[PDB]
Amino acid sequence: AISGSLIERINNKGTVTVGTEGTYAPFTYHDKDGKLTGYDVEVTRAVAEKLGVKVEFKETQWDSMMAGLKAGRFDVVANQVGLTSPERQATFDKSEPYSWSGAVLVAHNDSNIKSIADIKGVKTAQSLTSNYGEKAKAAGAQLVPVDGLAQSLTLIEQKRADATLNDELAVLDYLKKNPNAGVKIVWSAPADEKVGSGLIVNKGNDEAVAKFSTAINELKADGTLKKLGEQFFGKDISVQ
Repeated sequence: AISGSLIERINNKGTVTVGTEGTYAPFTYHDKDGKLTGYDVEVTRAVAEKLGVKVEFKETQWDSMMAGLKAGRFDVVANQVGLTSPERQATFDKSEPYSWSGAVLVAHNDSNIKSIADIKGVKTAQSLTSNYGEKAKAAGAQLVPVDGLAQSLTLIEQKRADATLNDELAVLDYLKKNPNAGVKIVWSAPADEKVGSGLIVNKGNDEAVAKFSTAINELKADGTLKKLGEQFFGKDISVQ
């Protein structure tokens, strides 16, 4: 490509592009002054400094994200992604994880929905191509497409959908901000089966992955991930 390979740009101190939503607190969002921040964004900035590269974030709709990575929209995705499908496993590589977390199911207060087993045939608001959307599909839910978590919760609040799967920490963050929303966590995925999210690249970039993982390991060792997890979640979620 016109850009040179990713490892060339890492080793030669060029520019790396990163896909992220910018609409998913506390991972990747804009603060009250319009600054792009969130755990994944700040981790990525710290990685870029360790590698001596310029970083540019390409804000992207979730349902365009992994397609975008595959089509060259950006070099890397930083957006709470693990290789959670056989397809992702066949197509992409993931750095050392920077965080571990897992899913929960949200329903309206006073719902009869108690489990991922209870969503067959139920209106379940999701981004279609997320791990959550694909799992809702596998569970036999009737999916209602949306642009992510905040809109899915709007639908449940308004009784326009009945459930959603999403990340525990994103849901808890939302409930801190919206403490009488009318929704609740009704089910949790197993705490010992968390997903490790890392920087995602196309296969064929092994050396670049090693550089990302080395940086992430140093940010763990020097306490940066602990600090950033404190800031965004109130706990360090980088170890497992």
